[PDB]
Order: sequence, then structure tokens, then C-alpha cells
Amino acid sequence: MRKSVIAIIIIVLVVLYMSVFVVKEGERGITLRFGKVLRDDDNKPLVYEPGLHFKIPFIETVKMLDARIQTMDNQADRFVTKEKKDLIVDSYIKWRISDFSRYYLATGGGDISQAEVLLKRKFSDRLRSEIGRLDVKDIVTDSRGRLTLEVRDALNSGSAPVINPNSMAALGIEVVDVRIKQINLPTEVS
Amino acid sequence: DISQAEVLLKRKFSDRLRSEIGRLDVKDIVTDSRGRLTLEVRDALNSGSA
Amino acid sequence: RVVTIAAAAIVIIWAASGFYTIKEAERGVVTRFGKFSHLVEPGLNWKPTFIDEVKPVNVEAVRELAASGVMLTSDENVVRVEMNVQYRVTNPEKYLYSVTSPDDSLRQATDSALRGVIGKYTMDRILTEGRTVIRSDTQRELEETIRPYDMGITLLDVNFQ
Amino acid sequence: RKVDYSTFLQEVNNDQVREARINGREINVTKKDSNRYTTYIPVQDPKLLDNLLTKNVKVVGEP
Amino acid sequence: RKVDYSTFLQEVNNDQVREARINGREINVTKKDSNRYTTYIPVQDPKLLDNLLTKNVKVVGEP
Amino acid sequence: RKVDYSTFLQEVNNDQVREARINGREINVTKKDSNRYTTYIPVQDPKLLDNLLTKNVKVVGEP
Amino acid sequence: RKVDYSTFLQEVNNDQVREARINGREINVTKKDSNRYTTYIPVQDPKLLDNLLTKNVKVVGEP
Amino acid sequence: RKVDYSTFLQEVNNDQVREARINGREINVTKKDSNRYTTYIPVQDPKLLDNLLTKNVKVVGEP
Amino acid sequence: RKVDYSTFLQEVNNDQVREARINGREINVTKKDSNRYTTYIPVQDPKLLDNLLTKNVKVVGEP
Repeated sequence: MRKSVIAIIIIVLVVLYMSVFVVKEGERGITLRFGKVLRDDDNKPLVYEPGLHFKIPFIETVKMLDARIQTMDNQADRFVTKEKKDLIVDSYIKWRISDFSRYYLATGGGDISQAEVLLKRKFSDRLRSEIGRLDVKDIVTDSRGRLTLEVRDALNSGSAPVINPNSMAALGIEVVDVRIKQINLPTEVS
Repeated sequence: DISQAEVLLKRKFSDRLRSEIGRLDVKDIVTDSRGRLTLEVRDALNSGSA
Repeated sequence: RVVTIAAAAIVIIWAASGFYTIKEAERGVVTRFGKFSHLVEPGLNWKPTFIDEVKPVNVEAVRELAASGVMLTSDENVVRVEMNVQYRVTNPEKYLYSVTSPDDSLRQATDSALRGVIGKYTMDRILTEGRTVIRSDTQRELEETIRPYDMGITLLDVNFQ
Repeated sequence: RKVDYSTFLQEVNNDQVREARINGREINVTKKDSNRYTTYIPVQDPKLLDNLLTKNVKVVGEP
Repeated sequence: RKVDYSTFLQEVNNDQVREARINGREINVTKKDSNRYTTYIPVQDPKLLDNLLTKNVKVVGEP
Repeated sequence: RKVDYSTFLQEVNNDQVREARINGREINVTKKDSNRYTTYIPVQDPKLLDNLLTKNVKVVGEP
Repeated sequence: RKVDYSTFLQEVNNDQVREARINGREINVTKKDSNRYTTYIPVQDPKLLDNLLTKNVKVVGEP
Repeated sequence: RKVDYSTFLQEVNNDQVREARINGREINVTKKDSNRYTTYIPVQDPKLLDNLLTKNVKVVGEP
Repeated sequence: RKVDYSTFLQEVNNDQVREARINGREINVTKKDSNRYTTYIPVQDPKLLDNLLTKNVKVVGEP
């Protein structure tokens, strides 16, 4: 009767509500099934661009990957210049997810923490490789024209459609800008 | 919006006044202004005078 | 007769919840299920409830940022320097989707540009003839740094403090 | 948005606040970058208005 | 007209108000140039009355 | 006859008041020449009684 | 028999009463010569307790 | 049993109270010798709470 | 749980409380070791808010 009709319509409505999928313009998110979302669509998993989508209620779980530039700041660091004088560099790096599938697969998890620590390690390694050849006066004078652009280009290319495994392009991340906020001296020199 | 025009006016007038007051000393700008520095600033703003 | 009254009630609630207001100074970005529907002018407006969402953004207002620091000069000298940066939001989709938290990004870019410009000049030259040249070069460096990020922010003015 | 009172204070002393409107216990706080957040007063503070005024912060009453 | 409390205090400190009728929180300010407006006290300000009397400003209560 | 608060404090400091009949906010004021009027306390004042007792004027209350 | 608040203050300033039974606004006062009366506080007076405590005048509250 | 406020403050300065349960207008007090009594604030005194805190005297509020 | 006010005072002096949520009369204290308890104010203490601020203790109001 009408009670059964009401029950069935409300049940299909709540099923639709549980199965509705929404993706915001800012971020691109792919479904997280326990077993199979990895290696979907042969090698490259689905991207799931923003828009309406349909999902199985319980076989998978919602999760989102951000799709705009992020900033990672190194609060403090210690570097040795050519003349063996310690320097403290506080710098921020801006990174954008280039390819989402490779970003998800290469990083241990979808969380940005793993990619952030990988980027921090590689950037710090390259920075300590580069700054060691220079002197503190040259560092404080024209760093942007001799350190930041060169570090960014090297980190993108990977020196020292061919992709170097050493390069960050192998990871889904891409570096868009590197700047040096603050430079400090050891307390003795200060 | 008024704000952009006000900011541009602030910048141009501040630069012109800084130049003019750097040209003069304290006595000339304190004792006898007589609308000389101010008139110069005004008619330098209304024209392309530098 | 019950179904017709129910339909009338639900469409009335639909229309009633559809209306919303946007302040005169602000603009809006409306997205239907996250597809960036369009740009919305201030006033009273209508949208399909539970379908599209509107995000308001302050465009008319002018925003100011203060950047201060102990900074190293060319002649192995440290100086405390303060600046104020005035900027305003344009093309709000860029301000909303290009960079997370554009204000913090602009603050960091301002600090970096300030360091870059102050590194070139010596202490006494700053302390005496700073305002003009330091402000001009700082503004140029800051706009050059902001440009690649392609945020909606337009740099209204930078002034020495 | 709800923000607690302490960080509102060290934002005031670090002059990131531009306009504060106090209808009752609550304060409608606007930052210099035109971001607004509500704050709740835990208990009446005689030094609050003095600190707000000395930092050249715009203060608005309510009907 | 409504004028903000901080602006009113800046006005009285600059010798621009003449008489102030205080009705609880509400204050009816009359400037020296015969312009009248209304302001509201945000929170209990002990310094307000002292500032008003110090600057030779007429103060009038109401029933 | 109603007299404002500021002039009443001026009279108190100039010593032309004998006794003050305080009834809540209202103050029924009698001058030293037995002149009667009424003044109003606009906002809670923390120092009026200090000056009143300093000038040695008979202050009374009302049930 | 009711006594002025001011007169109460110069009387206790002379060390002449012993007990002060404080009942809200009204106070039951007994002098050193066993004379009892009632006095009324015009407004809230913070210095009252300090003056009464300093001069060894006993105070008692009421339920 | 009720104990006079002047005697209470003197006894607190004597460091002989251990706990004081304050009920707004009321106070429930325990001496160091396990003697229980009850006293009253005549009028609000922050110096009371200051004296109890500096004397390391337990203070107890209740819902 | 419940904790004495003086206990809270000496506790915040030694810097091991983190979050203090003020709901009018009541206080919900959060310790540095994730311990939560409840405290009550004896009487209005102006020094409380200042003391909590100077020791970098988060303070959160409630509607």
C-alpha cells in the first residue's frame, strides 16, 4: 500500500544519499576501495576530475588529493659555507602536484606528509650541495639569482619524455618556486 | 574605487614633497612658506613637471 | 490530492531556501557540485539548495599586511626593518583556487623580497636614503615574485615604515 | 568561525586586528586582511578596552 | 547618525565635542560645530568619565 | 530645576555645596546659600565621594 | 534615629564607635558610649572597608 | 555558630584556618583545630581572596 | 572531578596547565598531561585573567 511506497521511496533516497559523490573544484579525489583502486585502468589509476560521481556504499571510502600549490617551510637549518662559517637559512618552497596517479603511487600514503618529508630531504640535500661552494657575502647579496633559481631548476630536472628517477618529476610533485626568507648568523658572529 | 586613486595620490605627492623639502632647509620651510613650496607641489601635481 | 500538496510544499521550501544575500563589498564564486558555475554580483540572489554552493570573497576592501624583521645588509650589518603592503583581490577564482591561503603566501613572498632587496644595500645608505629606492625596489621584487603564483591578488602599494 | 580569546589577544598586540564590534560578551573581530572571526569573552576584563585602544584598533559598539 | 566609540574618543581628545548626554550605554554627542550624533559604550569604561571631565566637556545624565 | 553633572562637580570643587541627598543616580543638591536643585549621575563614578568627603559636605542616603 | 554617612566617617575617624553591623546598604552602628543608630551608604564605597579595618573597628555581616 | 568578619580576618592573618568554603554571600570555614563555623562578607572585598591566597588557605567554591 | 581554587592557582603558577575553558561560574581545566577537571571561582578575581595570560595558558570562552 501507500506505506510500502513511502518506505521504498525513502529507502532509495537514503541509498542515493549514501552513494552520492561530490568533488570540489579545488581538489581531485579518487575512490579508496580496500583492494582494487590501486592499478585501476591498467597501469594508471583513475583521476576522477571534479564533478558528480556515483560510488558503491561500503566497498570503498572517500578521500581527496589537493590540486593547488602548497607551501612547506623549513623553520631552521644549519649550512657550512665555503669559508667554513655556519649559516642559518629559513626558506619556504612551493610545490604543485603534477601527475596525481604517480603522486599517489610513489608516496607511501595519500597524506601529504610523506611527500612533504621527501621534498624536504631532497631540497635540503641539494641546498647543502649548492651553498657549500659559495661565500656568505655572495649568499646574502644575490642569492635569488645564483641559488634559488638554480636549486629549483636542478630539483625539477634532477641533474647531479625522459624522467630521471633522481628527479622530483619521477615523483608526482613539481617545484614551482624556491625562495629564501631569512638568513641568520651563529650567536658568536652575531 | 576611490582607494587606488587615493594611494596613487599619496605616493606621487609624497615623492614630490620629499624632493622639494630636500631642496630646502628648515628655516626656509618654517619661516616663510607663503604658499611657495605648496604652490610648487600643487602645480607640479597638476602637470608633468619634474 | 495529497501528492499535489506535497509537491507544492517541497517546491515552496526549495524556493525559500534558494534565496541568499551577498554583501555589497563582497563578490561570490558559485560552483554547482564543484564545477565553478560562475561569478556572482552582490545583492539578493537565488541558487538550487543542496546542489550548488557559493563562496563569498571580499573584493572591494583593501587588505594590509605588516612585515618586520632583523635583516642582514651588504656591509655585514643587521637592521630592524618594517614594511606595510597594501593589496586587493581581483578575479576571485584565482584567489580561491590557485594557492592555499594566499595571504600567508603573500606574507612569505614579501619577506623574501624584502631580504633580497635589503641584501644589496649597505647600512648607512639604508638609514639615510632608504624610503624612495628601498620602497621602489621592494615593490618591484614583490610583484615579480607574486606573478608566477598567479594569485588573484593585485599589489596596491608598499610603503616604508 | 569561532576563535578563542587568547590568540585574539596576541593578534591584537601584534596589530593584525582592524575592527572589533562588541554586542554582548561576544566580539566580532575583523583582521587587517579582511578576515572576520567571532570571539567570546571568558570574563570581564577592565584592561581589554584599554589594550584595544592603545593598539589603535577600531572599536564599534552595538545598539 | 552613528559614530564609533573609538572615533568618539579620538574626537573628544582633540577638543571637538561640547556636550554629551549619557543614557546608559547610549550617548548623544553634540560636537562644538553644532553637529549631533549617537554612539554606544562597548563595555564598562572607567576612564571615560574622567576623560570627559578632564577635557572640559559638558556631561548630562538622564532619567 | 535640573543641573548637569560637570557643573555640579565644578561647584563641589569650588565649595558652594553644603549637603547632598543621594538617591540612587539622582543627587538632590543644596548649595551653601540654601539653593536646591537636582543632578544626575550619568555613569558609575568611582571618585565623586572622594572629593565630596575631601570638601567636607554632608552626604546622605535614601531608603 | 538616622545619621549622615559623612558624619559617620568623621566620627569613626575619631575612634569612637566599636561595632558595624553591615546589612547591604544600611549599617547598624554602636558607639563607644553604647549609643546605637543606623546609617545609609549613598553609593558603593571601596575605601569603607579599608578605613574600618585600619582603625580597629569591628564589622559583622548578616544573613 | 557564626563568627565575626573582623575576627575572621585577624584569625586568617594568624594562620589558624585551613579550609574556607565560600558560598557567594556566605562562607563555611574550618579552623586548624577542626572547628567549624560560618561567616559573611559585608561588601565585596577582593583583598579577602588576596589574603587567603597569600596565606596558603584552602578556598572552595561550589555549583 | 573537582579541584580547589587555590590548587588551580598554584598549579598555573608552576606552568603545567594548557587549556582553560571559562563557562561563567565554572572552569573546565585541561592539564599538560591530558588530564581534565573542574574548578570554581570563590569571588570575582581580576588578577585571574592576567595571571593566566602571562603564563601562556590557552583561554577559551563559551556562549
